[PDB]
Amino acid sequence: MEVEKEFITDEAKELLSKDKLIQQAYNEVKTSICSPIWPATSKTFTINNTEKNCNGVVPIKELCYTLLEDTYNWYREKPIDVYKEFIENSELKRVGMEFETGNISSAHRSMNKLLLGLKHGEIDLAIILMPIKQLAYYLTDRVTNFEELEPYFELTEGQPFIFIGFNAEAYNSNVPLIPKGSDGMSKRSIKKWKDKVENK
Amino acid sequence: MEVEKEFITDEAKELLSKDKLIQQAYNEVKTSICSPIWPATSKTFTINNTEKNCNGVVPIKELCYTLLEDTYNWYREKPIDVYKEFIENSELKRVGMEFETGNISSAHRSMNKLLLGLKHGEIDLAIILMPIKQLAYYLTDRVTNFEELEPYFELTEGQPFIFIGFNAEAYNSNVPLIPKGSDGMSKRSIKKWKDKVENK
Repeated sequence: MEVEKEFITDEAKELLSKDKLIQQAYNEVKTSICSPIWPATSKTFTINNTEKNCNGVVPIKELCYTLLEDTYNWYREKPIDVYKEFIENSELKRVGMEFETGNISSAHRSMNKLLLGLKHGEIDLAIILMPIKQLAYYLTDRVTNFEELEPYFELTEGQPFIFIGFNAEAYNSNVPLIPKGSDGMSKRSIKKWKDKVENK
Repeated sequence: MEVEKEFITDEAKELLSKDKLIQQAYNEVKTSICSPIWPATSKTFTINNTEKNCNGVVPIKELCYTLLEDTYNWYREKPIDVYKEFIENSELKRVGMEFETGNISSAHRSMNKLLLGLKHGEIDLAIILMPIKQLAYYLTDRVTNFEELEPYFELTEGQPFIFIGFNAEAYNSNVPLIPKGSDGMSKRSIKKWKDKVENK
């Protein structure tokens, strides 16, 4: 998968350029979102482009969260979806991230949830992942996209915040469809997918 | 109807205490939300309390917006629901307001929409109206409430923002139910209701 667009506030830029461990959490997020491949036998992520809204997006989020959890030791649910916690220079630091699979109103609620966590000092950096419009077009109906929330990234200024817009590497009607729903893929299937991603 | 809870940022407080015409727009909003009465023959607002979620809320919003429009010369749709525009000391000033009838995610999107309008200088003050939890309990299923959005009022600090939580004056199972939906009441019915509210 590719990171095609990215928005980083000035405060996140300063924080990344001076905090190694925060820079690391961010690197792990970028890697977990670039790593998905499809089909599982492949080394690129190709999305089936037969019709609008034909693919699910939840399986992608589950895969992403699983890599962070299993490979990178991130925790799930703080109610921030996933976060990394660690001591650095005698201080506990937390990074929070959410992968948006809901509609635009959902994305607003998610952004504000992180913004409040930041204001209260519960997290030191917030990251949101969203598919860009081009990809979202072939993803399930509900799902919002990076460009739709973009006019509002400005509301995070003054706080360490990063928005990442991902895209598939290719679009073809010759690969299978990604299943829809929370149960689109079992944990056994996500873990098998994760292994292929990691060559195991 | 009663204004039972209210949140005003420090910046709204300063602005109200030094800008007469903004103070006036605010007074007109408070009056339009206190004015609803039910049934139409009554002088208080009594809400039917037979079951949870039995009453509609959209008719109340339509009535409120109609008083502001017809009696107070506010405009509808700028896409801020209603706003008042006026020249004061050789400057164009705008006040924007939204009456929340959607769910909590909706309320977040609405708050952010106003927050961005404020940052860009498109409006000078933002106001949001929401029913308090006690009332919301007897309102339609979708509708969010003041207390649910409350933890987030803090995100508006630094900007002129006001949140108003309204309540019915009485709860009784002997009055009729307020119809649900956008078409719950025709414009003829809302205007007839408005006249009773205004004694005409």
